[PDB]
Parts: sequence; C-alpha cells; structure tokens
Amino acid sequence: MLEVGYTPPGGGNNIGIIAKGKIRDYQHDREGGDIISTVSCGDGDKAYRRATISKTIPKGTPLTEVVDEIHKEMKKEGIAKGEWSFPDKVKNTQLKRPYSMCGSCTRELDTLGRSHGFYWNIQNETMEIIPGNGHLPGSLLITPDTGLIGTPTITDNGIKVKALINPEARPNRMMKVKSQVLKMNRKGEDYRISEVSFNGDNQEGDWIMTLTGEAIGGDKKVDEGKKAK
Amino acid sequence: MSNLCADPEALVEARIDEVLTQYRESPYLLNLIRAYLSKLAETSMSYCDMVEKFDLDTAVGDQLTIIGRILGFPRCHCVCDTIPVVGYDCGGSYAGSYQLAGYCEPGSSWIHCSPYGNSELCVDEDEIYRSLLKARRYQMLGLYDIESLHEALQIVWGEDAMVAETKVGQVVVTPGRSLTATETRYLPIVFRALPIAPGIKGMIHIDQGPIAGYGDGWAGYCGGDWLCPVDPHAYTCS
Amino acid sequence: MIELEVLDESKQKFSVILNDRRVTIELWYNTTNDRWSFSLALDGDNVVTGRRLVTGVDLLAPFGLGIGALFLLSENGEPPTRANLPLGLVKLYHATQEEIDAAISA
Amino acid sequence: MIELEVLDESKQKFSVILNDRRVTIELWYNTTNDRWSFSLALDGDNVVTGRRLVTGVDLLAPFGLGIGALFLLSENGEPPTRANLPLGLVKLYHATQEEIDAAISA
Amino acid sequence: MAAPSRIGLALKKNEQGIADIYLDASGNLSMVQNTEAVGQHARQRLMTYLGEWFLNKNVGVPWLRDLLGKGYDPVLAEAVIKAEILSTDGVTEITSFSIRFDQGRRALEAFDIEVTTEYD
Amino acid sequence: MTYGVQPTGYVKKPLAVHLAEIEASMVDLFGPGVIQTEQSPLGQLNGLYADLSYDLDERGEDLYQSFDPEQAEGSRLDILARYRLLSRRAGESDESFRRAITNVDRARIDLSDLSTALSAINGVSWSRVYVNEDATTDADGIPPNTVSVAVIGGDDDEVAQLVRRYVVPGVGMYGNTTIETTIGGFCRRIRVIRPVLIPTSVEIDVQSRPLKNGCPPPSVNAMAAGLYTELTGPDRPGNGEDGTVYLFRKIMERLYPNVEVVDVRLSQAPAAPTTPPLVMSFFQMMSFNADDILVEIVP
Repeated sequence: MLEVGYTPPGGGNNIGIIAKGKIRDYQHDREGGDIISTVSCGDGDKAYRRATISKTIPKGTPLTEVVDEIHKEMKKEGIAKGEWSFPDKVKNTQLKRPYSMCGSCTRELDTLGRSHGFYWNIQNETMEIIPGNGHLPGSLLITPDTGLIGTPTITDNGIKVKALINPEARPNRMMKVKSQVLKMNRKGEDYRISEVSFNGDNQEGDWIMTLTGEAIGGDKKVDEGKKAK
Repeated sequence: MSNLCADPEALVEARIDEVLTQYRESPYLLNLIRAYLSKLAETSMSYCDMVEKFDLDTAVGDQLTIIGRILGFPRCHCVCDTIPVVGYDCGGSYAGSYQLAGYCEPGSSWIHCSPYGNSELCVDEDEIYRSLLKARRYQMLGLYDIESLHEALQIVWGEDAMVAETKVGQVVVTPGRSLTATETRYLPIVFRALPIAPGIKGMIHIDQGPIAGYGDGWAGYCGGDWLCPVDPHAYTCS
Repeated sequence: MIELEVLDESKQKFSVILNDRRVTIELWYNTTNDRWSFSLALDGDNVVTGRRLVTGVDLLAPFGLGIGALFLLSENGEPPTRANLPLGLVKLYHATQEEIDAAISA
Repeated sequence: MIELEVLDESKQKFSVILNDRRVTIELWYNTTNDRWSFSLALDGDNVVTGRRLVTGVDLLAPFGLGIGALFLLSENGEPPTRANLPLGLVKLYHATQEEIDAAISA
Repeated sequence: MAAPSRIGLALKKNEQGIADIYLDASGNLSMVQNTEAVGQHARQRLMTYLGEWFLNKNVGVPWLRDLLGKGYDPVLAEAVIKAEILSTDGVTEITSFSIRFDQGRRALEAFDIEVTTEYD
Repeated sequence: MTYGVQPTGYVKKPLAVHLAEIEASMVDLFGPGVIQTEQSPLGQLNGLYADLSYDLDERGEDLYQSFDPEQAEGSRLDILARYRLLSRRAGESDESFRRAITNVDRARIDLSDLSTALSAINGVSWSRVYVNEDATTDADGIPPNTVSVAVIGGDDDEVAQLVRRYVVPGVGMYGNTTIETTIGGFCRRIRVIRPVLIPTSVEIDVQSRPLKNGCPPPSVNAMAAGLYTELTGPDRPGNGEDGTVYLFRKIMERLYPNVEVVDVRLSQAPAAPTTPPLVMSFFQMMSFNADDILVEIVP
C-alpha cells in the first residue's frame, strides 16, 4: 500500500491508494550521509509468476465462464476481480473444438489479447478487462479550475494531461478535460484513460500525475489507432 | 417518522431570507420570486399525501388495491355465482336470464365488464376488502393456529365470531351474527383469505349465531344454538 | 445524438467519428447570400461539396453515405445566419440511423 | 470483518475490494431528513442508489449482490447523523458471508 | 469580433428610492440592452456586500472591511470603486473619477465617473 | 384539492392548469394591464416555471408508482416482494415476477406461497400443487386431507426441506417419490410426484378458414413448431391430463384462429397414432418431440 493525497489545514483528507505493493527490491543509499531506501514493489506480481492453471475445457462452453476459470487460478494468488467488459463479438461466441491449457497463465493471457483484440490488466491486485475500442464507466474532470497544469496536451488520438495527483485516476476510465486552448484545438472533452504516471515528493516536487488518453469518438468508441499486424 | 414537510410559505420565506440587501425591499422582484417558488413548493406538498394514504387501517380505492397486490390478494376472484347485473327488470318483472342491481350492491357489474364476463366477482366495498387483506396477513405468515384464526375472524366478521371444532381435517367457524346480503355474497371469498392450513376444509355455522354447549366462553339457551357445519363452496360449484 | 460546435469563424474545419468513420466537415460562410455551406470528406475523399446548411432536414439524405443524419435545428425555425450559427441560436446535430429509427417508432 | 472509515464530508466516495470485487461506495448526507445515504456500484455499474444508512440491519440483503453484509452499529443504538457518523460514534462495517455463518453457528 | 449583445432585467428606482423590476408602458417586463444592461449590472455589483451571497462568499465589495469605519482615505476608496466597476464584464475603461468627503455628514462621495463600455 | 393522491390514483395537474395558476398570480402582482403572451419576457418565464411545476408533478407520479408492483421495476420490484419475502428467479422478467407477487387468480390464493417458493428452487423446470381437502378420496387417487406436489428437477433434499415447512403436521402427502427429511431429529417422509414422461406421437388434420379472404394460414412447419412451443411452455399439459381432441383444438385455434382442427390423432410412441383419448394416470405426463408432431391440411 502506497497512499497518496492532500491534507489541507482545513478541508479534510484526500488520501487514497495509488499503488498497492508487493515488494520487488529494496536498497539503501548514502548521499553525504543520508540513507534513502529505494523500494520497488509488485503489481499482481504473485500472479505474474506463481499462477498456473489446469484445464481441460469442452466444446459448446460460452466464452466467459473460463475467464472465471483463469481467474480461479489467478485468485489462488490473491488477485481480485475488477470490471469485465468483453467485445460484443466475444460475448456471443461458442465452440467447435477443444481448448488446450498447459503452462503459464500470463503468457497465454497475452495471446488471448492478441487473438481477440481486447485489453486485460491488473490495477492494484484487481484485474480488469475491456475491449480495444471501449472503456469502463467512471468519469473524472480536469480543468484549470479542477487541477490542470499547462496544456491538455494534444496527440494523434487523444491527449496527455498533467495535474496534481488526486487519487481517483485509474486506467480504463473516462476523463473530461477543459481548458482555454482545446477549444481552438477543436479537441473533445471525453477521453479514455490508457496510461497513468505518478511522480511526486513530500517537500519540493509537488504531487504530479500525467494521464494519456485516446479520444472517444462520436460513436462512444475509442480511437484505437492503426494496429500493425 | 414525523412531519415530513412544512408549509410552503415557510420554505419560500426561508429562501427569501437569502436574497441580497439591495433587493430586501423590492416588492415587485420579491413577489415575483415568491410567485415562482411558492408554486413549486405547493406542488411538492402534494406528495406528503403519499404517506398515510397506504395505511392499512385507513386506505381506500387505488391505495387499497396497491396494498392488496403487494399482499397477493387481488380485489376479484372466479366463483360459481350469478353476480347481480346493473340494469332494469323491465319495471315490474321480466323473465330474462340475469339478476339486477339497485344502486347499493357489492355485485356492481355490467354486461360488458371484463371481470364479469369471466365470472370474477370483484370486491368493491373498502370495508370488506380491508378485512380480507387483514386476514390475508395471516395466510402470508402461516399463522394457522386458533389463537390467530380467532383474530382473523374478529376482523372479518365481528367480536362474536368464533372457531368451534377441530375434527379430522375439518374446522368450523361462525360469525356470531346474522349476515347481511353483501357479506353472504362475499362469503366464498372470505374462505380464500382466512388462515386455514391447506388440506383442511373450512366449514361455517348455519345460522351464523354463537354456538352453544358448556364451559366458560359460549352462549346458553338465549342466544346459542346447536352446531351444524355446512360447506361454503369456496372453491367449487359442487 | 451529438451536438457539433460551430466556432465564430467564417471558415472552419473539424473531424468527427460517425458510425465508425473518420469524417472531415468543413464549413464556410457565403457573404454574398448570407449563408453557410459545408463540404464533407469520408476518409480523405470529398464526397460532398458546396451544400447549403438549411434547418429541419437531413442534409445527407441524397447521398447514401451510411454515416447517419446531419441536420440543423432552432427554437422557431430561424435560418442559420453568420451571427446565429456560432451563437447556438441555431444548432447542428448528428443522429444515427438507429436513433432515427427508434424515434420514428416512438 | 472490517471497519470502513467515514470522512467528515457531507458527500464522499471510496472504493474497496469486497469478496474480491471492486465495490465503489458513495455516501451523501440529506439535510432535510438529516440522514446519510449510500449508492453502491459493482465494478463501475451502479447497482444500489439512494439507500438510507440505518443501524442494526444488513443494508445489502435485498439485492443478492454477493458481496457480504454492510451494516452500521452504535453503542446505544443511536441513528447515524451528520455529526455522529464521521466521529465514529456510529461505525460502518463489512462482514463476509463465511464470518456471518461462523458467528451464527457459534 | 464585435461586442456581444447583453440583456437583463431592468431596475428602476421607485418613489422610495429603491430599485425594483419595472414593467414598461405596454405592460411587458422592461429589459435593458447592451449598454444600459452593463451600467445597471455594474450598479448591482457595486451594491453588493462581500460574503453576503450564500452560494458564493467571494462576490461583493469589501465596504465594511476597507472603507466604512474611522479611516477616510481617497486612494483606497478610488481603488476599490474602480476595481469593482472595471471587473464588470462589458466595461472597457474609466475616463474620469472624482472623490470627496463631507465631514458634516460623514459622506464619502464619488462622482464624475465616466465609463466606456465595449459598445462605445 | 382534486389533484395528487386520490382514491382513483395519482391525479396529475395539467400543464395548462399550472400555467393558468402562474398567470393568475402575476395578474394580482402587476395588475390587469400586464402582458403575458407566450412570446413576451414574462410569458417566457411563466412557461419555464410551469414546466418545472409539471415536472414536479411527474416526480410525484413516479414516487406513487414506485410502490405499485404493476409499475415498480427492478430492485424496487424486489424490495416490494420482500414484504412476503418472495425472491426472483434467475433471468426472470418483470412481468413474470409481478404475476407471482399479485397472485393473479391462481384459482386458489392458498398454497400459492408453496407454489411460488417451489418455483424459486434452482433447477425446478416445472411444478404444480394439488390438494384433496374432503373426507373422501377424489377420482384422481389423492386420499382425503392431503397435499400433492409435482416437480421436475431440483435436488430432493432442497425440495423436501422446502415442502416440509409449507405442509403442516397432521396433513399427508401423496406421490410416487419419497424423500426422508430431518429437522431437530424428527423425521417426516415427504412424498412428491416426479411425473413419468410418456413420449406422445401427435398427428393433426386441419382445415383453412380465412377470415374474410385475407391472411391465409401459415405453413405446416410454422404450425408444428408453434404447437411444440405451446406444449413445452410453462402451460404444458400437467400430470393426469389425458390427450383429447379438445385439448389440442383449444391450442390450435388459439394459436391460429384461421384454422379448423378436424381430426386429432394420438399415440404412445413408437406406436401408431389412433383415436383419442390417450389416458394418462396421475403420475404420468405427455412428453412431445419436435419431430413427432405432424400437421396436415385437408380439403
């Protein structure tokens, strides 16, 4: 657990979890005489290593019961279930021929994604699934009146926005971004959240987060970008 | 709870208090705002009559129908009965094949009414449907004992009602009073609402008067009568 | 449906995703007759050019582009003028064929 | 079981993993009736909205959401108030179904 | 980029000197337009006391904090009045300003204030 | 005060009534000389606030209909059912679940609690409840003062533990399958019916009766598939239901009123179809196959 936030003299508490940690590697350091303890942690890191499944799976079985099946083994390793939103093509597909599973869960999780074009990820010991062109419910406002730093920087698909770390910002959500520049950039307001970056300090380096989002179209679909085979 | 809401004039003035000093004495602007806000406050007051309009002891009309459909006892039921039909008997008397109504009967139904066209006697009086729902509360909970069936009967019929005998599979009840025609016609529906265990047959006293015998709670020579259980035909024509 | 913003510029050009298509719409004011015209490009090809923006009708019906309907609306049918269209007194809306069908069925 | 902290804010929102589901809870105070209310969303889908916080009952029982029991307690059975809920004089708890079963069997 | 049009409810001072909404001769509500609207809005802004509005305590003029008291000062009074008039939307400049003080009445009187709006 | 909650329901004040009240308030404030035409500054304000007042009326109607199972939907439909502590079935629709709460006829409001709790069990495809409450055995074979249950599916432990708490002590059960149950050490043997499925072969001869030479009867397959659906639905023939010409005609005309059923023919498969009735005992049920049904149009 790495809990970050703002604790103003009045107000209240804004502190929430931005990263839940399974220690990766630690190492002290002297600079003058100091001792800085540089921690690295683990994200689903018990599942990226020790999760191995055992599956015979027959024909006719729908195309989601076994995301539950794989989550059984990934749950033996202490992973929680997030929101799963499959593609519509996925929700309705059935089976002609049987479905090997022997080896490593994450490895053939990746082949899953490459094979039906969907995203899955682990966000603080909770595993979410979304479509490539879709996102999950939950919106977050970023404006010069709501924590905006500089540009809502424009990109090919969407934006990359800096702000003060303020905990809700999760991948696979929606951010509504307003400024005095995006209007003449004609860029929308709603964007999916794909990349999240947290950099901060307690004394000098203010809490800063940067969010990369790929724009949602008029169709309520994300601007995927040209996937190269 | 308690008083949910207050008088609209209280809410509106509570908001008028928040006006600015430069407008505190603008009678046209303040009265315009009062006209626009008092109407909304008055519209919303009307909701504070969705609180006890569903009280089982005093509900009427659609509010009682809604309670009945929550409790699972509808206002009307299929029966083996020639429901009276509102209409004229060609004055003195006409042969016909129906029976007629005269502005005061629970069997309110026309030729063209849908429940009537399929034999659904519909309970129109609230003071009887309310009693039927109060009794249905007992079937709901499965309170089949005497100590509960007696309160079911007190509510349906009156203080003189009693439960008489427990033979093998057959239980007798009595209102303890002469029944009026409305109650007589609705009687088949009373035995669908009373708390009597399934597989056990409900009876009714013939004269609907208190039963006689020995002991503490019954009626003697004056007022009592000899028992005679008869089939109310609550579910059958036979 | 989605509302399309109009800037207070005589000539302008934006891009929107409609029915999973990248659509480039370019609006320009004709001062000689005091009107707005639009050109529409689907995936780089200008399929529509020089069409007047008029209220109350589907501007794309003649073309069968498969991207739904674009239409202008106003409170009382006032025509879209230089001042009126940027201010939003007349608004530009896009609706899909599905939404149009469901609304008709309503 | 666990205790869920309540901030001194008339409207607050947080997320917790209950039975390995991400449950987002939103509490808001209603001044007119002086009572706290909660909405619950299971992994981004709003499933419970506008329920009143009441002490001594399972708040999630009607819905069969499969996320255990969410209940409020106080020493002398007071009702939750704007002042009393954030102060911890009334505590919000989550109990897992297995724990509930074990207590009932014990 | 011509000046946008503005409109608001008109206020006229009744016989008691208190400004109120007015219905014109035709009987329909009188609305002021581009420049009268700005002038009246500037007045309504000057007439507000800081922290008086319950939804926004940051609006208003700090009369009771800065000027009303034992401190007659033309410079601060001019600064406050000019700031509040200028912050009004639609006002471009103030071309003239006079301030004087009547000790007998303890009246701070600002007069000869000329305001130029974006409508020229 | 004729509006709001009235003995006939929630009566809505019309938008025009709202606007008239607002105008009457403004006439008293400004005088008879005020202008309120629908296009004037004051008329526009009156329109906006009349719309807001009517929207409050809409909320009132919503709040009144949220307590009415016939209009309540979703989680509040479940909360209403929680008064009798009923529960919804998986995938069950609001129509279906409101029929259970209302007890639409049911033909006997009693034992509806048992009928619905039974249907709420997992796996129970079909269920039915019977009673013999006289002092004599009925023609169906049920002894007097007895409750009979017919169920398809669901585990016997769960079914019997449920039936035991609905059937009181002193009242017997009639059936062909026995389940031994125990609560607190006392053992009651619950008898239920697990109807034996007899495959039935069905052949129907129909005639075409076009209502005013309009839409003609559908194809033979389009009729056999519909008849199979009807016979497999929740209104399928029950146990002890003999196959008769009437039973099938009442279905064929109802589904396709432009068709006259001339000759029904039934048999116990694989035997040849013959003259009805096909007698089914109280423990037997007719089971149909999507191929066995055949329909033939006769000149």
